[PDB]
Amino acid sequence: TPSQKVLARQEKIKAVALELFLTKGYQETSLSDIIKLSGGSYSNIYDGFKSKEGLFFEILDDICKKHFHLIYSKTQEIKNGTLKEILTSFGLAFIEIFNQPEAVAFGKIIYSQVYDKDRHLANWIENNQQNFSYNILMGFFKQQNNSYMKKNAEKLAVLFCTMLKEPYHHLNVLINAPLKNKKEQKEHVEFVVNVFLNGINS
Amino acid sequence: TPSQKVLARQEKIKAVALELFLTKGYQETSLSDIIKLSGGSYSNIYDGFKSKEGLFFEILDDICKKHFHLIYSKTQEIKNGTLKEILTSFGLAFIEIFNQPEAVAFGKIIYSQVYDKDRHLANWIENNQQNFSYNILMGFFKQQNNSYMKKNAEKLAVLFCTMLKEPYHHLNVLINAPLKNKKEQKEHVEFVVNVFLNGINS
Ligand SMILES: C[C@H](CCC(=O)O)[C@H]1CC[C@H]2[C@@H]3[C@H](O)C[C@@H]4C[C@H](O)CC[C@]4(C)[C@H]3C[C@H](O)[C@]12C
Ligand SMILES: C[C@H](CCC(=O)O)[C@H]1CC[C@H]2[C@@H]3[C@H](O)C[C@@H]4C[C@H](O)CC[C@]4(C)[C@H]3C[C@H](O)[C@]12C
Repeated sequence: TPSQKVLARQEKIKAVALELFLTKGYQETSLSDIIKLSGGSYSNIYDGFKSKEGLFFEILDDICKKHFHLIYSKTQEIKNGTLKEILTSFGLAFIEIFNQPEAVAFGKIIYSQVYDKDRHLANWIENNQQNFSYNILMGFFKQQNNSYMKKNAEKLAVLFCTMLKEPYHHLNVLINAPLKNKKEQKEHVEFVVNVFLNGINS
Repeated sequence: TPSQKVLARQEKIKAVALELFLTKGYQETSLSDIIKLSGGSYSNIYDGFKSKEGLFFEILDDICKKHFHLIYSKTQEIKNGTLKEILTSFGLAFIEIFNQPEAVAFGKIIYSQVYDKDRHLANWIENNQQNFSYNILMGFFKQQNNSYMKKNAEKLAVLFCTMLKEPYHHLNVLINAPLKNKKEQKEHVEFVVNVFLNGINS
């Protein structure tokens, strides 16, 4: 199929882009470095492949989509779970994701685009909020026969993942603070789930 | 006093550095631009004034020190306050600080040093943790005759300020998400203090 070939060729470009980004550095790599190694899989690529920034955000699209589905499964294997249970399930899969070197490496790239006058980053975030994993958490909140949990469901989902994630990711990205190993992950999820569900008065 | 003159001259350098950073841009400004406008208040300045990065972190030192004392006062004007009260007091002063354009502007500068091979940023954080406002919160936690609150006091202080601050500051800095006005600040502090003290089961 010609369409399979198109998608194969795009996959080649992105893989090249990522190899460069990881190897040469995002800042050091230009679009032309990418085109040169893409060879004859890149003539002109019209499907948003018009820049280094766009290639990066194409790659980020994929990664976001896979994190989402991985985290969905973890929660899906829940049998009438308590709120505690599904929060803990989600917590563990979410926190594990942000404790891979991958997440910090992409983190650095994003932080470095703080002064980019192009704002591909703003467009990317604006244009795929639906693809973010907090939406999974939002969905359960609404299914709680609790009026506080349903009216605030988005805000609660964001709160919880923030408690799990920060300021650690931030410090990982900015100064290369060490990642959490698995024990520490579990520890922090339990710590956070308790406060979130129960408050510190207890 | 010769010592007063020294400190005056340093204050001139930093003010010049900041004016440049704000006006020309941190990335566009070099040390020599700073020295040129510093004129005869900068011959050679030996007290860590050896680079653009160091000047920035000198300025950040001051700002951090003032945020700390402002937030201390707010909590100091508390008469045997409940945990709710002093958390709310602290919340309001902390959240207000991060909703000034200043905080976002400095935020951007820091994010842009993500690839700096010099790591002045890591040294700065490592070398003045004591000066961070979360220490104020840590202090009250230990004065609670609660064993959970004292053993975890640092972790709880960091948690709370994180709930107040993120992911908003992050989005302010990365994509220029709008700041919170005062109503929204108060709203968010109350929202957060409730969950923190009481959990979502209620
Ligand atoms: C997964 C992805 C990039 C890969 C990573 O660095 O690991 C991260 C980086 C920046 C993140 C976004 C923002 O920086 C932070 C926001 C936090 C809230 O949970 C909403 C999602 C939120 C809008 C994030 C969604 C997503 O997880 C992002 C896009
Ligand atoms: C106030 C100061 C810079 C000014 C700002 O951008 O407004 C901010 C920027 C980065 C912040 C630091 C980190 O990025 C985040 C950390 C969060 C925890 O509360 C510990 C303090 C913590 C280590 C922060 C302390 C402080 O408030 C910093 C240094």
